[PDB]
Amino acid sequence: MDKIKQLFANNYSWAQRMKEENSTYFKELADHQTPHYLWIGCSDSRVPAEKLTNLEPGELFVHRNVANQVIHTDFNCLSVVQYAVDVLKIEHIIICGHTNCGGIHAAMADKDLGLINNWLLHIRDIWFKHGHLLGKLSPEKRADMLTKINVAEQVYNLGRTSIVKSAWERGQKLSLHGWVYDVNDGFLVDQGVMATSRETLEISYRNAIARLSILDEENIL
Amino acid sequence: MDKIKQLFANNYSWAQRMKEENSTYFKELADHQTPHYLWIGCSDSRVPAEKLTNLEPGELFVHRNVANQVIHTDFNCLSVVQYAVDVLKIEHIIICGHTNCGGIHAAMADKDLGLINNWLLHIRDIWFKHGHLLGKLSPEKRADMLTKINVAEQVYNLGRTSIVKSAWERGQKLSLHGWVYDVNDGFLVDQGVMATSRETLEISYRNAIARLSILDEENIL
Amino acid sequence: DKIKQLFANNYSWAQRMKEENSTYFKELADHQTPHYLWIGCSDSRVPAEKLTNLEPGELFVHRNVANQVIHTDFNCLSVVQYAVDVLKIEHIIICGHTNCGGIHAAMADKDLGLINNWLLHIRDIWFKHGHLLGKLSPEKRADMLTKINVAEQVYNLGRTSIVKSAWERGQKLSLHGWVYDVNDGFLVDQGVMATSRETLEISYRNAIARLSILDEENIL
Amino acid sequence: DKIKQLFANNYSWAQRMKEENSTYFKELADHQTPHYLWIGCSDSRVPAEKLTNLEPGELFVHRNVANQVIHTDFNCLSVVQYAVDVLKIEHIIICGHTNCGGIHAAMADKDLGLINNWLLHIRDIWFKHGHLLGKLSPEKRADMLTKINVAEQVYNLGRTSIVKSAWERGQKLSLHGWVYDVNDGFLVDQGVMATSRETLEISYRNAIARLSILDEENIL
Ligand SMILES: [Co+2]
Ligand SMILES: [Co+2]
Ligand SMILES: [Co+2]
Ligand SMILES: [Co+2]
Repeated sequence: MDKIKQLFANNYSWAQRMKEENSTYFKELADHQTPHYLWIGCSDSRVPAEKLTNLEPGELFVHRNVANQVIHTDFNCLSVVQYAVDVLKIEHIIICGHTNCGGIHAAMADKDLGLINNWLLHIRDIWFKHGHLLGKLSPEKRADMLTKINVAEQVYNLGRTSIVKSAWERGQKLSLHGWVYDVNDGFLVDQGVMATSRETLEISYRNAIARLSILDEENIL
Repeated sequence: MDKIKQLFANNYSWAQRMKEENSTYFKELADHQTPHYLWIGCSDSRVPAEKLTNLEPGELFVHRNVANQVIHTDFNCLSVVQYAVDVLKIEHIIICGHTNCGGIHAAMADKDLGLINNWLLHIRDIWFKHGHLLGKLSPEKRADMLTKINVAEQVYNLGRTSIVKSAWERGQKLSLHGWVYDVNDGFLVDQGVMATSRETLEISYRNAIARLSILDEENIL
Repeated sequence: DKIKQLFANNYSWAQRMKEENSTYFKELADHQTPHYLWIGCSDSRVPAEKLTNLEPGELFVHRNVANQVIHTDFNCLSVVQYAVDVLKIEHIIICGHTNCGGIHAAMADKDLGLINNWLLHIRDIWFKHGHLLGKLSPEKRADMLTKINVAEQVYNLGRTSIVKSAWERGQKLSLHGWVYDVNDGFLVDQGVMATSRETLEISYRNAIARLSILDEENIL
Repeated sequence: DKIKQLFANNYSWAQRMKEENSTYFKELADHQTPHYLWIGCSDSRVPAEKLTNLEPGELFVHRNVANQVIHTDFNCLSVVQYAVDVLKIEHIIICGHTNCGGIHAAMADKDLGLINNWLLHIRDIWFKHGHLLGKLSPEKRADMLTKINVAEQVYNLGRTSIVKSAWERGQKLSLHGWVYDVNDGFLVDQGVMATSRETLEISYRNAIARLSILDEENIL
């Protein structure tokens, strides 16, 4: 209103300032025609992907949804992956989770929020998968563990899609990554699930969970 | 590989450089706990939303999919909207399209791409909706018109979801926007579909199409 | 109580069968793989087995509100890819019905909740033919929409990557769109019938054109 | 040819009915609104009408591969919200079947295409019970998975916002999970039966525990 009019003014000021400087930005960008990374992050979008990775303009192909999920039967996410992998021939897909995630917390609370709750049931199913692990943890540290287990689970989901299986069976080079950053520092931490094939997917996911299962005593009660 | 290791180095360099400067960035961000805008853009993600709008960190709630679609029965997009509107109480949803869009072009070509084609059928259905308009145009200008008609159609879809209808029937303040930017300049151009209610949705969408239907003769053959 | 009735009915039926030495279950298992995919409405007014008098297990069945093949519905598309790629079914039939609650719900202004999102595809279809349906007597609209809806769903299925790929590799696959009137149960072809991309384009445009000729008793 | 057969059968059937002055269509229309939602498998080995001997139009029906209620499937959730919110159906039944191709497909290593994504939910379910199913003789696994799958689907439906909201507002809604053996057609309750969140939690955990006791003839 005031806000939208501002936004257009902000934008104009920027775009025009880019003209009055014949700015290479839109030239540099158009030369990176095709992205090299598919980035699956959360709609929370706290610290922008472009800022975490400092990749140049147009390098990232991006999907965001609530709590950075790759649901087995989500047409939306799968289309993005199939297009990225089969059409764009992208060789890295990054799933990025983040701490203090609204979806993670909502998946965890009892409030019935409406339609989103259904979306969040998959995180709840995951929470239950590692219920022993998570109840062996401090209530105020659970959201953070769950965020990481989530990322690891989402990578495992990604690597089980028929799109990714079929890209690997057919020879394509494709690596899967699962990372989290603390919103207070923005350090990307690899969660351990990294696959370039079906066998490394399974070995890698089992190892990551095993690794997540050794608790620092500053996490236990 | 080399690329991923680089990314982590880039990221480390950034995050650490943010420490050695006790940088307010992550403090400022955490004070914008809740977003004020839902931004539905394309996974192409050419010019980042944060750069178009120059909004401060954490202000945007973001969804991206191929060709910035709001499909009536997409659980993924709808969850993002229902969460944004009902939980986050966001009062502006922006659908942003962009020129030279990979999905737009793919929707337009005959190549069978696999799974993504199904996703793109909705754009094809739209292309057919304005077939008279678009065949009354220069072949090299069609993708650009289709990009804009798309945005306008997606806003019209958004404003017809039960989530948005029900937010309006129940008194909530919610405005819908549909914009495109040229990837060569980044000027956000409003496409005319702007609604704050069901009646302004319909009036606004009819007017936008009517307006799109008057051609400059530098667009006609 | 309602459930107790249903277990009882079920027991009476399945025992009536065991003690009779019923060849039914035996005969059902000798038909391991179906030959038709039938995509119908959840209203399911008269069952596909009654309409088609097919041998048990010949039908692979998907039902959803108003018998849609929505471009991006994982569920129906999963059913289709499995019937086509895996089960090698060579006939997919979409079958509407008159007096379809799904069709009536799509046209009413009422705000019903989540199902309205599902039915917005129908509304998009009603708009594409708003001229025709608008040249028509409003009380006859639902029945025309029932039929147009079926024709669009066949056009939709014919355009799925799954069907196109089945056709590009020589697989024999044909698509059908039928409606039956709930008052007599007769299966009426709606004219869209495809065995290929080209035949899909032609009968579709043909079906619509033939649907768009209104009887002057209904014309506005 | 296969289609000509089906129109012929259909004509013979619906005419047999008209000339007989069949009370069937009349009686069908006096049952405008169904009372059960039935979520079944597309394999559709024996039809819900045969299993339940219900009066025509009592069943509102959704079928998909392996009878799933997937948390985020618009299609099934559209069927459920419409049966529950709009049609006021007070019974939702999920019904598995033994010798389910969907269940067999989920367990096989084979890469079948898009349908494998659909079946990954089943695999997640198989893993959740991999201990139990792993304590079990491999050739008996599919039948146990058929039954566990049904129990998880009821647990899934019981957790949808739609069912929870129907329960939070006092609406009478109960959920059922049944399996029938394709060799005899008997409807067997799998123990998860819910009329509320609390009863959902208890019978679910109860059903699994009772499913997890293996007959020593099958124990590893
Ligand atoms: Co988040
Ligand atoms: Co684009
Ligand atoms: Co119907
Ligand atoms: Co089955």
